[PDB]
Amino acid sequence: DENRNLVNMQGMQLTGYPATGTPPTIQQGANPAPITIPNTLMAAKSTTTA
Amino acid sequence: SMQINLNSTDPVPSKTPFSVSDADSYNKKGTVTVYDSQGNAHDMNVYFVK
Repeated sequence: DENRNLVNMQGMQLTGYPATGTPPTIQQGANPAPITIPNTLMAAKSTTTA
Repeated sequence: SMQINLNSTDPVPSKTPFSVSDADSYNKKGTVTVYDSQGNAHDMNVYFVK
């Protein structure tokens, strides 16, 4: 789409489970929301084990 | 009325004080929709914790 959702060929959005967190995980304990591929940036992770 | 199949091998959760937002306190979340006397829809979340 313009807003970069997922949508079938008639203009209806495909709902699903959103993703929050650092690192993001799935939250089945949430409301069903429209999925959106984001234009954002990945975030860096500081080193812990070498 | 609500039927549910719960897993017997599922562990007792680690984060012991119960809350709503953090998704490692409960084991299972389910949702029923009811209707009040004027017809407004309300959403009851049941949370099952071992």
